[PDB]
Amino acid sequence: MRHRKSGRHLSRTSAHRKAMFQNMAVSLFEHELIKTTLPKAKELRRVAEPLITLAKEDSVANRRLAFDRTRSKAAVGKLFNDLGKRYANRPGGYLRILKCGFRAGDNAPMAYVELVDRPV
Amino acid sequence: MIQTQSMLDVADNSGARRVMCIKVLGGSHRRYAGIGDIIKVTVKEAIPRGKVKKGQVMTAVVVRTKHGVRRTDGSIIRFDGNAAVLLNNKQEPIGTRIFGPVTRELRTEKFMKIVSLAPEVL
Amino acid sequence: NKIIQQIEAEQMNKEIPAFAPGDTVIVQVKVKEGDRQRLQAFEGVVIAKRNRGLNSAFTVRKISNGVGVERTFQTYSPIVDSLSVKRRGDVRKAKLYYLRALSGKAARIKEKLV
Amino acid sequence: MTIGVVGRKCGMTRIFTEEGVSIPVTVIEVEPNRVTQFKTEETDGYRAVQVTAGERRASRVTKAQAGHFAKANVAAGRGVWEFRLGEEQYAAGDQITVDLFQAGQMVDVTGESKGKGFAGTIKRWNFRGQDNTHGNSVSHRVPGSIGQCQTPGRVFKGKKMSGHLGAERVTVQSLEIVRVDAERNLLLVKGAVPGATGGDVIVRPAAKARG
Amino acid sequence: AVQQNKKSRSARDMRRSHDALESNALSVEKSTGEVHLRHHVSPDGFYRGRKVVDK
RNA sequence: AGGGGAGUGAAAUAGAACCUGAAACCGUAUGCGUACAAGCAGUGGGAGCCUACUUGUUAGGUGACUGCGUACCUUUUGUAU
RNA sequence: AACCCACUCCCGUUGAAAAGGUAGGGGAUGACUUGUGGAUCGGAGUGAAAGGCUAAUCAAGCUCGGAGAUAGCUGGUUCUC
RNA sequence: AGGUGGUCGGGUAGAGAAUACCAAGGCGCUUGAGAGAACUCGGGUGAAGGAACUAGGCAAAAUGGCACCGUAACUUCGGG
RNA sequence: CUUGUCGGGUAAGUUCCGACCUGCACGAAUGGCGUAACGAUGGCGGCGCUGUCUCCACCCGAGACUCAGUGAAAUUGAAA
RNA sequence: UGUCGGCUCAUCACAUCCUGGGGCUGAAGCCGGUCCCAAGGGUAUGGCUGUUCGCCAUUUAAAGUGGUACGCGAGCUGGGUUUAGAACGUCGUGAGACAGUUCGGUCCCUAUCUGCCGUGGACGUUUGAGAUUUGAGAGGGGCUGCUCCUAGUACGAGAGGACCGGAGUGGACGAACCUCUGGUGUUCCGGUUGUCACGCCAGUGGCAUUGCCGGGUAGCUAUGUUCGGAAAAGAUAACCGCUGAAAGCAUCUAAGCGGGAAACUUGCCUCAAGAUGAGAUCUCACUGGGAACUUGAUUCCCCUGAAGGGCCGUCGAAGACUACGACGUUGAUAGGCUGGGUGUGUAAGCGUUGUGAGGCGUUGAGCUAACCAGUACUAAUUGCCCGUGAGGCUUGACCA
Ligand SMILES: [Mg+2]
Ligand SMILES: [Mg+2]
Ligand SMILES: [Mg+2]
Ligand SMILES: [Mg+2]
Ligand SMILES: [Mg+2]
Ligand SMILES: [Mg+2]
Ligand SMILES: [Mg+2]
Ligand SMILES: [Mg+2]
Ligand SMILES: [Mg+2]
Ligand SMILES: [Mg+2]
Ligand SMILES: [Mg+2]
Ligand SMILES: [Mg+2]
Ligand SMILES: [Mg+2]
Ligand SMILES: [Mg+2]
Ligand SMILES: [Mg+2]
Ligand SMILES: [Mg+2]
Ligand SMILES: [Mg+2]
Ligand SMILES: [Mg+2]
Ligand SMILES: [Mg+2]
Ligand SMILES: [Mg+2]
Ligand SMILES: [Mg+2]
Ligand SMILES: [Mg+2]
Ligand SMILES: [Mg+2]
Ligand SMILES: [Mg+2]
Ligand SMILES: [Mg+2]
Ligand SMILES: [Mg+2]
Ligand SMILES: [Mg+2]
Ligand SMILES: [Mg+2]
Ligand SMILES: [Mg+2]
Ligand SMILES: [Mg+2]
Ligand SMILES: [Mg+2]
Ligand SMILES: [Mg+2]
Ligand SMILES: [Mg+2]
Ligand SMILES: [Mg+2]
Ligand SMILES: [Mg+2]
Ligand SMILES: [Mg+2]
Ligand SMILES: [Mg+2]
Ligand SMILES: [Mg+2]
Ligand SMILES: [Mg+2]
Ligand SMILES: [Mg+2]
Ligand SMILES: [Mg+2]
Ligand SMILES: [Mg+2]
Ligand SMILES: [Mg+2]
Ligand SMILES: [Mg+2]
Ligand SMILES: [Mg+2]
Ligand SMILES: [Mg+2]
Ligand SMILES: [Mg+2]
Ligand SMILES: [Mg+2]
Ligand SMILES: [Mg+2]
Ligand SMILES: [Mg+2]
Ligand SMILES: [Mg+2]
Ligand SMILES: [Mg+2]
Ligand SMILES: [Mg+2]
Ligand SMILES: [Mg+2]
Ligand SMILES: [Mg+2]
Ligand SMILES: [Mg+2]
Ligand SMILES: [Mg+2]
Ligand SMILES: [Mg+2]
Ligand SMILES: [Mg+2]
Ligand SMILES: [Mg+2]
Ligand SMILES: [Mg+2]
Ligand SMILES: [Mg+2]
Ligand SMILES: [Mg+2]
Ligand SMILES: [Mg+2]
Ligand SMILES: [Mg+2]
Ligand SMILES: [Mg+2]
Ligand SMILES: [Mg+2]
Ligand SMILES: [Mg+2]
Ligand SMILES: [Mg+2]
Ligand SMILES: [Mg+2]
Ligand SMILES: [Mg+2]
Ligand SMILES: [Mg+2]
Ligand SMILES: [Mg+2]
Ligand SMILES: [Mg+2]
Ligand SMILES: [Mg+2]
Ligand SMILES: [Mg+2]
Ligand SMILES: [Mg+2]
Ligand SMILES: [Mg+2]
Ligand SMILES: [Mg+2]
Ligand SMILES: [Mg+2]
Ligand SMILES: [Mg+2]
Ligand SMILES: [Mg+2]
Ligand SMILES: [Mg+2]
Ligand SMILES: [Mg+2]
Ligand SMILES: [Mg+2]
Ligand SMILES: [Mg+2]
Ligand SMILES: [Mg+2]
Ligand SMILES: [Mg+2]
Ligand SMILES: [Mg+2]
Ligand SMILES: [Mg+2]
Ligand SMILES: [Mg+2]
Ligand SMILES: [Mg+2]
Ligand SMILES: [Mg+2]
Ligand SMILES: [Mg+2]
Ligand SMILES: [Mg+2]
Ligand SMILES: [Mg+2]
Ligand SMILES: [Mg+2]
Ligand SMILES: [Mg+2]
Ligand SMILES: [Mg+2]
Ligand SMILES: [Mg+2]
Ligand SMILES: [Mg+2]
Ligand SMILES: [Mg+2]
Ligand SMILES: [Mg+2]
Ligand SMILES: [Mg+2]
Ligand SMILES: [Mg+2]
Ligand SMILES: [Mg+2]
Ligand SMILES: [Mg+2]
Ligand SMILES: [Mg+2]
Ligand SMILES: [Mg+2]
Ligand SMILES: [Mg+2]
Ligand SMILES: [Mg+2]
Ligand SMILES: [Mg+2]
Ligand SMILES: [Mg+2]
Ligand SMILES: [Mg+2]
Ligand SMILES: [Mg+2]
Ligand SMILES: [Mg+2]
Ligand SMILES: [Mg+2]
Ligand SMILES: [Mg+2]
Ligand SMILES: [Mg+2]
Ligand SMILES: [Mg+2]
Ligand SMILES: [Mg+2]
Ligand SMILES: [Mg+2]
Ligand SMILES: [Mg+2]
Ligand SMILES: [Mg+2]
Ligand SMILES: [Mg+2]
Ligand SMILES: [Mg+2]
Ligand SMILES: [Mg+2]
Ligand SMILES: [Mg+2]
Ligand SMILES: [Mg+2]
Ligand SMILES: [Mg+2]
Ligand SMILES: [Mg+2]
Ligand SMILES: [Mg+2]
Ligand SMILES: [Mg+2]
Ligand SMILES: [Mg+2]
Ligand SMILES: [Mg+2]
Ligand SMILES: [Mg+2]
Ligand SMILES: [Mg+2]
Ligand SMILES: [Mg+2]
Ligand SMILES: [Mg+2]
Ligand SMILES: [Mg+2]
Ligand SMILES: [Mg+2]
Ligand SMILES: [Mg+2]
Ligand SMILES: [Mg+2]
Ligand SMILES: [Mg+2]
Ligand SMILES: [Mg+2]
Ligand SMILES: [Mg+2]
Ligand SMILES: [Mg+2]
Ligand SMILES: [Mg+2]
Ligand SMILES: [Mg+2]
Ligand SMILES: [Mg+2]
Ligand SMILES: [Mg+2]
Ligand SMILES: [Mg+2]
Ligand SMILES: [Mg+2]
Ligand SMILES: [Mg+2]
Ligand SMILES: [Mg+2]
Ligand SMILES: [Mg+2]
Ligand SMILES: [Mg+2]
Ligand SMILES: [Mg+2]
Ligand SMILES: [Mg+2]
Ligand SMILES: [Mg+2]
Ligand SMILES: [Mg+2]
Ligand SMILES: [Mg+2]
Ligand SMILES: [Mg+2]
Repeated sequence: MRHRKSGRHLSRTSAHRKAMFQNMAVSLFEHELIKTTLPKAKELRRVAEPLITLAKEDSVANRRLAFDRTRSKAAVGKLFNDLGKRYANRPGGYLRILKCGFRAGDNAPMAYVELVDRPV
Repeated sequence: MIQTQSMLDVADNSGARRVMCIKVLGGSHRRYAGIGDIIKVTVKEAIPRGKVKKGQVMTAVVVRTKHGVRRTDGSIIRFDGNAAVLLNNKQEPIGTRIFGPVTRELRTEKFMKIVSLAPEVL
Repeated sequence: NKIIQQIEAEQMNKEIPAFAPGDTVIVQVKVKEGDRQRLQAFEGVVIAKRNRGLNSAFTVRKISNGVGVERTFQTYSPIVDSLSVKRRGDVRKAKLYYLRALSGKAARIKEKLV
Repeated sequence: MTIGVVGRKCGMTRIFTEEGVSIPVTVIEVEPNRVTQFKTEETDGYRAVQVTAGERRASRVTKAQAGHFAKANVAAGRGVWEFRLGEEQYAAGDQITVDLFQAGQMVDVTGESKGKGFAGTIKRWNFRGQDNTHGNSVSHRVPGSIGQCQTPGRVFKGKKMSGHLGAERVTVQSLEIVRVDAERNLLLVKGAVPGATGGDVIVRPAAKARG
Repeated sequence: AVQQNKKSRSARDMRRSHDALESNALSVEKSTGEVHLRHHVSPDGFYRGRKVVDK
């Protein structure tokens, strides 16, 4: 039974899960468009969207909280300087998912994760 | 809840220092004895000049438990240990004094003698 | 749970002064002993406090006659007639379950002057 | 029996009486019920009334169901239920509220219980487990024996085995009505009601009566 | 546990009567004219008339 | 890789795993039967359908329904066993 | 602790393994452990002795010969009238 | 997932070549992706009771360091 | 014979401890009777501790389940 | 063809242990004895022993007797018996032997067929479809103690003590649920040991069983909460009768008419038209042409595909995969965002006090999963495939 339970195990320990989604979020803020698996892409938007909301208010205490959840100097500077200012007026929904087929190796359903308003 | 092999101390001056439950009375396959239920005990430690002796089979009433008792409003009362009062053949206390508090569920028609002696009734 | 909260609101009509775990409170409990009714005082230190609105509760602990006893009151039941804080305790926790292993001078709680 | 209303389980709560006793309560919202069809002796055999409740979108009601809901001007709702009545009289287009119940008034409540997926023999049938130590080999929660030797020589039909502690329908008999909030369409029932919050429940007068 | 008599030709072919495959739901990109999977991005990089991957 | 053509050859379904090329076993196509029916799967009776042509006292494929019907060898006083 | 051994539980038993693994366990300056080279063997060797070990084989190794040993015992024995 | 003789072997804690986190150096163990049923394997926590289990406290739980105080019968006078 | 009889321990003891002597069928280097220390040795009893149990509940990983790839085994007179 | 005992799971008989209905009694009452009817439901925990059995201790309304390969090892165990080691007593010169003891000693199998428990796919029910149903039949359930009133009444010299009839409260069993009392809650908040890193200080993060711990939301759950066993009707068993002859009497029977039990059939709960005997009701959809004949329940072509279903996507207290349930822009289905709740327990930074650890203020602060309410910011497309063209024949009754 898993009535009203949230989250996905993804066949990893909770330490593996927590570390995988920091790398995947730090990659998303840097390249602005990444290709990943659909179950992993749906569990990522519960991680990287609370960071973009937190970046909207710039302060020393906020930038200290951001670094603790994404231990990357560049990613903390990527937020608080470009994002949060780009999405200052947007009420949520900062990233978009689009199904894009299946992997050749294992037939795993893939997806595209991208920030909504890339200036390209 | 008290079952067999449970050790529970005495709330009297009947000599017994520690007793152990060996049966729960009042029904077949009955499991637990709460506050106010009759049990069958054996004495495991006794006062040197008491009126009961070690290894004596007799009847007691449960007066105080760690599991506790529920009330109509939904509250609960719990104690820090299980205690019993040793009764004679006619379901009457053997010692004359009673130690510690007791509860109002014992304020029935057959155990009113042990409620009038307790220093506190909760 | 939008109309459950409405059913519960019409029963929350008591004062219930503010208090926190570690305080020494006195609870006046309604007791019936036949046809006449009186009030029995229960004095002890609050060790737990459940904040759920109508289903709120709290637990106090006292040493009665050399035997410890704990009672969990329902905050909004008519049984709990009143409550008064006799002393404010200074603790760093929200549930003081460590007090059950301490007995005498080891179970003292500091005071909160302000 | 013979008449009732359909409601939704809103959740459990409590109410305190002045004497200080707290009564467990299940709150049931009964949106007013609309009569859809009255069944009689000359047309169906038995006697019953057909009832709808709730509200549904216009793109989810089919042309077949829309024309049924339009013969009696009722406006479509979620689900359609039928109550088998002994001797009453209804006309297509009526309203049935909680106002056929009073305080006291033992009732029966029916609902689809919570669904456990695929339960074992310990959970489903209250079997007792083998030893957890003392030499047991990978056979702790397994059922055990299911038959005898050459006599029978086949498992008997009805054997208690594992699978699907169901979301069946169950009735809880002799439940007391505590309060009937007429204006907000509520029924407060003492005790537990089958199903989860939001599910549809049927309330009918107690069949057994007596005590 | 193992069989006592070998299965026949018909007995194993009946078991495979439920082994057929279903076909995917495809659709045609109206603006281009390119067949793609329903609700997926085209193998070229168009979704609902929007270039999204720039090859 | 493997094929479709074209060319050599009397003959490439003699194409280099190459004379002939059977059986078990695996397929595609046509015809008839088969989803209310209980068993060594046949045998006696038997309608309907399909094909061929001598146009129905005919030949070929199928066999709805129904009567009877518990494999073979060995070893034994004796085996569906 | 390393190193040598193998007392308990569980797993594994078509094993990762034709004797292991994870948890605990015994000895650990000695009648100790170990490398390299050498000696003793088939009615014979060696054995702090269990009939134990002598190349996954031991109440008498393996290999080739006598040899197609002998089998009052099981099994099988092929076309027709 | 077995066996194989010898040499070197740093930092911070530590009696230590134990143990934990690291350096130099090396690797992620040649099928994956999901979902989060029974049941099996390896574990964490558990109300009240505390061997009532069982052939049997099997398994588990518990104890665990250094300094100081203190320590019985018996004894082959070493010990325990 | 036999769970001999008596005493101890336990609410209750076919096991254990101390005795008796009626030794079916002990007995003195195939040694008799004791014995400190020692034992992954046999039997019995306590304290602590506990999911061993009353009676199981929840949670975490690896399988089991679904999808893509590779792809066994024992067995088998024929099977409507 | 694996042989005792234990564990888990059972099923039947009745020669009935309890509960139920009766006749006789050397049956005053309360308790009994014996026989008849009755199989619906129930029917101990421990000490000893490998034990079945047995004896003990304390309960219970009662702790039934048997069949099922002395039921049950491709369900578990391995204490006993019955391999290989060793020892005692006895027998034998000896190798050795002993329904005589004693200590130690490997329990394999991925389920094809029948069977059983759940869950689906195909087709049929005579045009198709959406929805609601009747009930032939099947399964589940059925236990019982104590106290009080009648009443200290009937009975009895007294002691003692009821039948019938009501009320309350429990033990065991079962179901549902999570408001309460708790458990869990490696997805929430804190404390803290060792070490490594982010240049450094502060502040944090990795690893150490989640490092060790203290709390804890939703969900799940019991030890927590609520409910259940009925009343009633019928036909009867043993038994008790009324009227009544054969047989002037008598007689429950030969004709006729009654009472009568937890057993049987209903009553309570669930499944149920594949009930091929495939049932019923409401509503909805479809109103074109040609040809070839083997000339009608025929075949072929062109046009036209409705009601509706599915594929697909966002999901769900629904779930192994399915199935079921809700929604798909004319939208709150999921995520985010905004408020709140809940949990934890006074964040970082700065300013004061102190030589420093630390203390104090800003401050119930900071953070906060699964919860409640709102909001289209993100994702549910602007599609495809199935399903047709009014539904055969005969008889009869009402019409025209
Ligand atoms: Mg959810
Ligand atoms: Mg870790
Ligand atoms: Mg579920
Ligand atoms: Mg058990
Ligand atoms: Mg065992
Ligand atoms: Mg094994
Ligand atoms: Mg195990
Ligand atoms: Mg068997
Ligand atoms: Mg048979
Ligand atoms: Mg059964
Ligand atoms: Mg078979
Ligand atoms: Mg066979
Ligand atoms: Mg074929
Ligand atoms: Mg298949
Ligand atoms: Mg050829
Ligand atoms: Mg040729
Ligand atoms: Mg060839
Ligand atoms: Mg050839
Ligand atoms: Mg030639
Ligand atoms: Mg061939
Ligand atoms: Mg064919
Ligand atoms: Mg039939
Ligand atoms: Mg047929
Ligand atoms: Mg058949
Ligand atoms: Mg038949
Ligand atoms: Mg058959
Ligand atoms: Mg013929
Ligand atoms: Mg023919
Ligand atoms: Mg024939
Ligand atoms: Mg035939
Ligand atoms: Mg026949
Ligand atoms: Mg043969
Ligand atoms: Mg023979
Ligand atoms: Mg014979
Ligand atoms: Mg025969
Ligand atoms: Mg045969
Ligand atoms: Mg070595
Ligand atoms: Mg050795
Ligand atoms: Mg060994
Ligand atoms: Mg272990
Ligand atoms: Mg060691
Ligand atoms: Mg080891
Ligand atoms: Mg030593
Ligand atoms: Mg040592
Ligand atoms: Mg040497
Ligand atoms: Mg030699
Ligand atoms: Mg030798
Ligand atoms: Mg060898
Ligand atoms: Mg030899
Ligand atoms: Mg020889
Ligand atoms: Mg060889
Ligand atoms: Mg060799
Ligand atoms: Mg030969
Ligand atoms: Mg010769
Ligand atoms: Mg022969
Ligand atoms: Mg080092
Ligand atoms: Mg190391
Ligand atoms: Mg490096
Ligand atoms: Mg690998
Ligand atoms: Mg995997
Ligand atoms: Mg486990
Ligand atoms: Mg633990
Ligand atoms: Mg705790
Ligand atoms: Mg516990
Ligand atoms: Mg505890
Ligand atoms: Mg203790
Ligand atoms: Mg025992
Ligand atoms: Mg026992
Ligand atoms: Mg141990
Ligand atoms: Mg341990
Ligand atoms: Mg003896
Ligand atoms: Mg004795
Ligand atoms: Mg004694
Ligand atoms: Mg014992
Ligand atoms: Mg001599
Ligand atoms: Mg000797
Ligand atoms: Mg001798
Ligand atoms: Mg000697
Ligand atoms: Mg001698
Ligand atoms: Mg000797
Ligand atoms: Mg001696
Ligand atoms: Mg030794
Ligand atoms: Mg010893
Ligand atoms: Mg004992
Ligand atoms: Mg897990
Ligand atoms: Mg596969
Ligand atoms: Mg059992
Ligand atoms: Mg049963
Ligand atoms: Mg029978
Ligand atoms: Mg009888
Ligand atoms: Mg009886
Ligand atoms: Mg009776
Ligand atoms: Mg009787
Ligand atoms: Mg009688
Ligand atoms: Mg019976
Ligand atoms: Mg019976
Ligand atoms: Mg019975
Ligand atoms: Mg029965
Ligand atoms: Mg019967
Ligand atoms: Mg009945
Ligand atoms: Mg027992
Ligand atoms: Mg017994
Ligand atoms: Mg024993
Ligand atoms: Mg028989
Ligand atoms: Mg027999
Ligand atoms: Mg038997
Ligand atoms: Mg047997
Ligand atoms: Mg038997
Ligand atoms: Mg076994
Ligand atoms: Mg057995
Ligand atoms: Mg076996
Ligand atoms: Mg078998
Ligand atoms: Mg098995
Ligand atoms: Mg044995
Ligand atoms: Mg053993
Ligand atoms: Mg021997
Ligand atoms: Mg001799
Ligand atoms: Mg012999
Ligand atoms: Mg033995
Ligand atoms: Mg051993
Ligand atoms: Mg086995
Ligand atoms: Mg079969
Ligand atoms: Mg029926
Ligand atoms: Mg049927
Ligand atoms: Mg039945
Ligand atoms: Mg029935
Ligand atoms: Mg009197
Ligand atoms: Mg009188
Ligand atoms: Mg219950
Ligand atoms: Mg709860
Ligand atoms: Mg809740
Ligand atoms: Mg609570
Ligand atoms: Mg709690
Ligand atoms: Mg907790
Ligand atoms: Mg916790
Ligand atoms: Mg909770
Ligand atoms: Mg650094
Ligand atoms: Mg620092
Ligand atoms: Mg750290
Ligand atoms: Mg690291
Ligand atoms: Mg932890
Ligand atoms: Mg520790
Ligand atoms: Mg908690
Ligand atoms: Mg439950
Ligand atoms: Mg009746
Ligand atoms: Mg007469
Ligand atoms: Mg008469
Ligand atoms: Mg008559
Ligand atoms: Mg009658
Ligand atoms: Mg009854
Ligand atoms: Mg039908
Ligand atoms: Mg129908
Ligand atoms: Mg549709
Ligand atoms: Mg349409
Ligand atoms: Mg539908
Ligand atoms: Mg789903
Ligand atoms: Mg709106
Ligand atoms: Mg709060
Ligand atoms: Mg902090
Ligand atoms: Mg601060
Ligand atoms: Mg401060
Ligand atoms: Mg303050
Ligand atoms: Mg706060």
